[PDB]
Amino acid sequence: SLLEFGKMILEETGKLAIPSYSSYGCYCGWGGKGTPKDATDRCCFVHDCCYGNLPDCNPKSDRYKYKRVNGAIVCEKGTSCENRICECDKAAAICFRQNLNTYSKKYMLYPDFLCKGELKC
Amino acid sequence: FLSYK
Repeated sequence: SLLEFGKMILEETGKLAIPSYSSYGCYCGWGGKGTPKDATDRCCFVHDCCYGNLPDCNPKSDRYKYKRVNGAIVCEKGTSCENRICECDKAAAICFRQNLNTYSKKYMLYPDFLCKGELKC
Repeated sequence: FLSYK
């Protein structure tokens, strides 16, 4: 859920996912259309596609557990869903971290009306 | 305990 994902984002980026990444570009939020604004936004686009490939799960709601071994996030075995959701979140949190050098404040509080056109996963 | 999307 947003609880676990938010925790990873803070640990990896040092920034509170909300409000830092909850209104970023076209894909970091609830939106889901248009061309991603930058690398960070693409991380969210990819995260959405990952979640979109978990039809048999409830990404945003399902709770899962994870640990950190040797400074890295480790998704332990739970239900198939918990494991997959964890992996989607892990990949995105790290993606955010890897691209912090191009995180742009100008893309915060981005209005969805500027985002249109379905982009294929 | 804090990410959307």
